Amino acid sequence: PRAPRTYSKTYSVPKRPYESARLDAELKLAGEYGLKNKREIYRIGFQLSKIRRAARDLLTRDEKDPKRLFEGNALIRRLVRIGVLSEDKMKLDYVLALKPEDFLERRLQTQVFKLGLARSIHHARVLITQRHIAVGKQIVNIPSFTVRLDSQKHIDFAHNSPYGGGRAGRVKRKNQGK
Amino acid sequence: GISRDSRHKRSATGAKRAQFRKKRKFELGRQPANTKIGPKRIHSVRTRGGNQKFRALRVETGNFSWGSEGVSRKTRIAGVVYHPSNNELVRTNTLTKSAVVQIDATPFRQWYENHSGRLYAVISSRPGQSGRCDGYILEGEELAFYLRRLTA
Amino acid sequence: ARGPKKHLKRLAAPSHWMLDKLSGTYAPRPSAGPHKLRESLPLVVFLRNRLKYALNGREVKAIMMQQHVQVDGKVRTDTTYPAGFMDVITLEATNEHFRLVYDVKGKFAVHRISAEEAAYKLGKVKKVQLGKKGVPYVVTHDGRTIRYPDPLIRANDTVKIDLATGKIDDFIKFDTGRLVMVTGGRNLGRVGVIVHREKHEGGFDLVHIKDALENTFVTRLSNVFVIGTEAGKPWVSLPKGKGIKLSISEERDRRRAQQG
RNA sequence: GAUAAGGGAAGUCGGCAAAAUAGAUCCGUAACUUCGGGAUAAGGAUUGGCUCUAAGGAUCGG
RNA sequence: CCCGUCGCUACUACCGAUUGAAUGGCUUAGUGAGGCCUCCGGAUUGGUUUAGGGAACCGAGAAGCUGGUCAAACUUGGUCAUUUAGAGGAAGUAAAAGUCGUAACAAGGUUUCCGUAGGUGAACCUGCGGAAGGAUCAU
RNA sequence: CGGCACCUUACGAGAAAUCAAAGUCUUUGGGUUCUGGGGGGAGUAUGGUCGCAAGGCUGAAACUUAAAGGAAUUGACGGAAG
RNA sequence: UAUCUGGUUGAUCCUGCCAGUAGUCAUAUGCUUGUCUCAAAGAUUAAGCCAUGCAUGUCUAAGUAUAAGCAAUUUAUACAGUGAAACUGCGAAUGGCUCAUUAAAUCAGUUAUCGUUUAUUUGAUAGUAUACUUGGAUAACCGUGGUAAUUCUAGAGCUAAUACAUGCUUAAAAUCCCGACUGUUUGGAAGGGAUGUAUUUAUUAGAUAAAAAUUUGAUGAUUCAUAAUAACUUUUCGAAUCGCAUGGCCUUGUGCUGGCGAUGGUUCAUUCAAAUUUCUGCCCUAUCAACUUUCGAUGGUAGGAUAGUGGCCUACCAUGGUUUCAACGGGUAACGGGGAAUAAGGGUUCGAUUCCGGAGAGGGAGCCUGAGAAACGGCUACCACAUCCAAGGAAGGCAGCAGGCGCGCAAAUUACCCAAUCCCGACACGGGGAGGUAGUGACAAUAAAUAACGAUACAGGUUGUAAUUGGAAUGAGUACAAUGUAAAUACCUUAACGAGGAACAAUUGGAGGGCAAGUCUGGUGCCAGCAGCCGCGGUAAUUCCAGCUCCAAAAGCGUAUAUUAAAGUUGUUGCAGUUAAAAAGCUCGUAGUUGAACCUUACUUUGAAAAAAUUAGAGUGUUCAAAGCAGGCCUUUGCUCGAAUAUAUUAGCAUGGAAUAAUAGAAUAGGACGUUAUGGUUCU
Repeated sequence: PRAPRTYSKTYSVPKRPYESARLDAELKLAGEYGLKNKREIYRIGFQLSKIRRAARDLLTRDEKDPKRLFEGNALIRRLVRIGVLSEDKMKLDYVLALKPEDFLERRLQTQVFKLGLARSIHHARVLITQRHIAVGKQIVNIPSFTVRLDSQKHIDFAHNSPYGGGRAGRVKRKNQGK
Repeated sequence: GISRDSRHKRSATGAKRAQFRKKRKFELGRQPANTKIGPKRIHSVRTRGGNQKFRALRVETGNFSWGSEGVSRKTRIAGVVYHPSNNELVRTNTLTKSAVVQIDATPFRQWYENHSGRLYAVISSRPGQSGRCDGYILEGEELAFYLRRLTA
Repeated sequence: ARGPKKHLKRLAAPSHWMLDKLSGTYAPRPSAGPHKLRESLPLVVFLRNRLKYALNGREVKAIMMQQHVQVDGKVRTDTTYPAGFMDVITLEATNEHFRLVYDVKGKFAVHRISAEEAAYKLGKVKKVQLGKKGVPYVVTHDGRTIRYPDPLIRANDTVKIDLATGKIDDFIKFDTGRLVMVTGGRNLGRVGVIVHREKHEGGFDLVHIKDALENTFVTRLSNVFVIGTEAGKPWVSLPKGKGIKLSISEERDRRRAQQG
């Protein structure tokens, strides 16, 4: 038959379902960033856990190793490129010191809210889901779209959105047309 | 069908090997020809790859070579007189390789003139393969050994 | 099983064809021909996946059925014809000539050549022995048999075939210092000079080859193809990159500078 | 004293009487056992005539 | 606190006359389909082809036939393996704490335990030799 | 020097009783043999093997159960002592 | 994330298990279910049984055309275009399915064929000592038929070939044999035969260590390639074939010559293959310790058979071969492997299943054709099932696709298509249930709605809500349309419609502890029940049945089994054995393991190898992501980075090092050097 298509899980659940300290930390962090559920935190923890695993593996290797230099520089460059890691912490020792709030800072919902296009973070999420926000000249309706630094300045309302120069929406057109 | 595979046998340690696969055509076998002496009758057999083999069922004459003079003539053969494998073949006059036969001496005599009427020969051909009973003439120590074995 | 196989699953195809996983279940099974199955490039792959002149197999079949494609100076209409190493493909309708030479990355480069260079090819002598009527002959790497060779020709040499008469123009003796391309292993596509040949009777002879960057590697003698009389003097045009192997970090730096 | 279609102990107190087996070579041989047996256990194959082949010895001669 | 016969109920496994039964594999022996090879065979059917009525003699060649070879399948016997019936016998566990006693835990009222051998409704008792995990690290 | 032991301490070990080994064992590796994997069923059944026999060696499963057990503390009790 | 917590007691510290907890490319099942992408699916039990339909056919200018087929009169009165039927060629041995058997068997890595067969593809290769071109069958076809019945076929009348069976055409020499005559110092010769290539023998070349008294190939290795001599052969084949163009020379002839192609053909080489084959490596079991050898078991000699090696088989002859370093036997709810789950490391469990290798088509066995089959969508026979019958007979093989029954805890449509991927055929054109597309599909995976923002009123600390008041936004859904596609569906775009209880209403399990969340209200009263465990329940139950409230995860949540972690409760890393379970009663002792110091290998480094897929990982805005291997450039009659790389690991190969650990050496010297030491015996 045809070749298999690869797929993988993007999260992992905690081993202890009920732990007040972890439940409160997750709920507080979800309330701060307007997340729908805990799986988006499991996803962030999973991808940071594998970034850390890669960094740990390179850090156990000797310095000046060609492989350590190549994949470590690629991973650091990617993290600076995606804005999670600051420009003054390119040492592969601060990657282990990285935290989930660094990744949650770079979400589209967070950047739109911090750019003022929405009243609150939940208004930011509904603005994204309702196809009003465009990054560059492309409409993005995924709240978890991680905004790069070079894409940061091009976040604005979609040109065909009611809030961005488009025609009036269904409700307004129904009201003003009567 | 007769086959050559070692699957039917048991291992060196004695273990009875189980049934692995059914018999394959690419290892078959066929019956011995048992060449006799009589009017030249050969049957061609369709072998693997499109080749052809010629069973010598019975033959009368084949070419025999005198090694000392480098001369090969087609001459009659009387019968097989000594066979290291089986004496039943000697008794029933079955022509196979390594079998001592007696040949008509007239062509070798006539060549000798131009340059007991039956000469000994050893068939080197494989009649069950090619259909020819071709051999050479005993001379020297080979001759002495076979004559000692024949007379006893 | 009961006879020769006629299909090739896409996942089981040679990796240097660079076929995609999801384009289908099967891959083109190369026909019998001058080159081995694993070391060849079918014309459907060359004309559709590499040059992208044809968009699909119906078009490659229409192209070849209009008599456009010639390999080594003869018209081929077999869509699965096994084109291989050093073969010359000429499409005079588009006025294009290609030579199939490995690049240092292990794949068949798209290396265009002039018609004058497309008028010949090189072949590695595999064996010298006597034919019928006691006539010696040479077998090259693409299965060619050339009669009445130069009595100095021995195994592992390379001859230059006129490719229009099938005769031998001239040859190169196998010796220290000759330019070589590797035709097998993980050093596929690399070009260098012989420094020292280490023999192993009853086994596989090993050849030590030095890169243009003074990198030394060892490979089996069966993977060595002489392409020039000395360093920097190949008998065929080399593909882009000149057979110099760069580390992955150096390649990353070069691509970054080239793209900005 | 013999033989007998089909059945095969239905006869009779009861297989009484008769039948069946039977020499030799080769194969194979259970429970149990006091380890000695049971054992020819049970159960199978072969056997003529003729023409051959092979093996097995004695006395002399260094 | 606790041990055990005995009585009732339920469940599990074991032994057990029945030369018990059933299913599957391997195999001795007998019979043996079919194909293949070989040996003859020679329906008819062409002429090496010759003939003033035609006498021939050459080839191909079907059925069939002889002897071998591979060998399906059936019957009998042996053996292995897995399920399963069984009068009766002897256990184990659970339930309730029904009867009889009080063997053990205190020197448990005969110190206890181990090996062995007898005896006895039952726990158990007794002999012989050990142990302290003793009720003595000691005169 | 070799033995049979003993007295004190605990650097150290151990759940503790205690231990000159039961120490040098999460700072885990000197060499080597045997045995156990919750309690029962059970050293039972079956097969094998040794034995004159008694029995010995090897040795299950079905089923059942939430503990059984080790060392020590306080109390209660003793037909034990002061 | 290298984690633990509840349960033995009046209370304590332990051993230890039971219970809790999380994942599963791990299956089933319950409740529930809005969106996008991706996508498994009658393996498990029964390799149990199958109705029906389909799944393998095929023609170019180029094999054979008098279809009484179509079409037009045209460069054509031999045919000539197109083209059924048949004969011929090729394919049908690929693919697809399944995992019953199978434990040195398959398989993996690594080897060998100087031990063989090989259609086809691609190169070479053939002047060999009636010719203006040989025969007679046969199909289709016409018309007589028999049977109830089948892809049954028989008589009669035709006719063809690249079918079948036969056959010449040719260089120039040269060489060899026999040899009348002749020369007569050993020569010359008329006349007869033979030369290419295949077969089968026998005998010769096929050389190659360096000065004095003309050739000869390869290999690590050959009796190799090849040549020569003497013969042999129910004598192999060295084109009686087919299409397009029609050219050149004139000694005015249907004269002599010739261009591109089809197909075919011998041998060698190549390629696609096949078959054997070296080394090392497989789960449980000793309640399997000896097995193999009648009637092949191990080896020797000769033969037969094979494509070939080989006890593969036969004849004769020896008594060998394996084994406690586990042979042999038994079991497997066993195809092997790439791989999958979980995992600090080491490990444990799984692998029917997308790829490779093997085997099979109800169970056996035997075969034809063919290069290739012991083939089953081929045949013959038996056994078991099973279909029609007029009972005379005939026909079967879904572990292919779909579909039906059974079995079960367990698994979908008797759909569309050759458009993509490729395969087959005489082939640009036909065919392909291979494959693709859609249907069913909560197996798993990715992303992601169920609302958002103001004002009052209050409470509240310059702002978070709790309610009743507004105006905005939107997709689920429906749809013109375009895109998509073979045609559709769906996705994506997009006119018009589409939200206040925005009823367009989120569920599954729980609230004593473990374990997050009630000592609230009502009901029962050791009942009903809950409860993985401890326990709760006998009239104010924090535990049952309900209402309210609350907790966890959420388009998912719960339950069962297996497995992994937890489990240092399998312990090599890494357990315990005085008393919790566990040192044999005590010594000897073989295999095994380990062995004081001192001056051939093993080990270790590097290289080559370990298929693709999978894993890790570089690049790359699929709108993000899972993924994919794409893509990017001022908009291009074109320019242009890519598709890395690691890891594999036992066995084999090459290499450097000589510690560590083995092994050998000169004790009756049977020792080492004399390179040009002195002689003697030889061999090339």
